[PDB]
Amino acid sequence: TLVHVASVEKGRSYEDFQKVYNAIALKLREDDEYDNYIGYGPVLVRLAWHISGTWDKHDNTGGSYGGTYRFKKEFNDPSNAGLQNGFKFLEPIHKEFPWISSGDLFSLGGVTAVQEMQGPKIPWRCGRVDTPEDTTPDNGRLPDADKDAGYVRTFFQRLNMNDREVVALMGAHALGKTHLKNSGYEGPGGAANNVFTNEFYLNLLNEDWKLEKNDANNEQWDSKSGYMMLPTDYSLIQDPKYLSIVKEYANDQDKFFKDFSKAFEKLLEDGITFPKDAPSPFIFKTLEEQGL
Ligand code: HEM
Ligand SMILES: N=C(N)C1CCCC1
Repeated sequence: TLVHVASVEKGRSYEDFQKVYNAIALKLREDDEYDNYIGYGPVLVRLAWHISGTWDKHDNTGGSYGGTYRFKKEFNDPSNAGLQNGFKFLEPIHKEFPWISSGDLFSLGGVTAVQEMQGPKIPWRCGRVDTPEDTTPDNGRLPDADKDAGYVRTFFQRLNMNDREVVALMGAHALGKTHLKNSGYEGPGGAANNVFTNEFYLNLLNEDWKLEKNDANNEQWDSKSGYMMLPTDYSLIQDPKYLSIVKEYANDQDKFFKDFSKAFEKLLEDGITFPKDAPSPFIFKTLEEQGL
């Protein structure tokens, strides 16, 4: 019941944040080899989600505001295994722009990755403020993958997301891959998708899925094509309400982009109070738009 008021980094404006965006985007382009040539796009999206997804609407603990992923309890959350790669990517960015708060940097990294991967524009607001180590939420607030649609629906109520918002946000699972050592769910061994599209929904609907056990003895849904879905992914076509929305996004790229952009911004802003005279949300230009 904590109040976190957005406070703009002193004297900073749109141009300052576009510079940070640009530095992230340029490094995304440069460090192209990461994870068998997937690049750092997907892991930066996952990082922005995990630092936000600790939020609890009931007492306003967790959330992106405090930048608490920088503290050992949170960065060592078993749910966050692999995200150290995103944090290391952002380290030199933070060094170049030491004035940006940690929450702002982690959330901006997600926005930048989505846009640079040809996703929708995601309006972004500055003003998250680093909070002390004792404000770090405990482990166990991020969702399990081995569960069903009812679990997913209930889980996301804590983040104030409804069915449409849940289904839209899950479209980010078009990006990157599971890594057996991180999560107990499997390779492809090589490259995966690093372009932001509605392919998650198309694959759910069109692939011939088989329920198999992986080398970690966990069940996952696999296709002959070499794709996989988590049990929680597959639950979106098992539940009739989720299934309708899956079909909608599979058949309308623009609608998916618009809904994802709204839900992703909301996720990244949950728990933050923006003063009435705060700057309007910024919409950053991509490198391509800038001729960079
Ligand atoms: C029911 C909710 C969710 C569950 C159970 C879940 C679970 C997982 C798991 C187990 C992984 C694999 C981690 C690894 O092995 O490296 C993963 C990866 C990923 N997740 Fe989710 N996730 C959920 C929701 C979301 C949301 C809401 C987003 C963003 C909007 C997201 C973005 C990603 C991305 C981009 C990756 C790929 C990361 C990489 O390639 O390094 N996930 N997720
Ligand atoms: N369904 C998939 N292939 C996603 C890859 C990252 C988590 C799940």
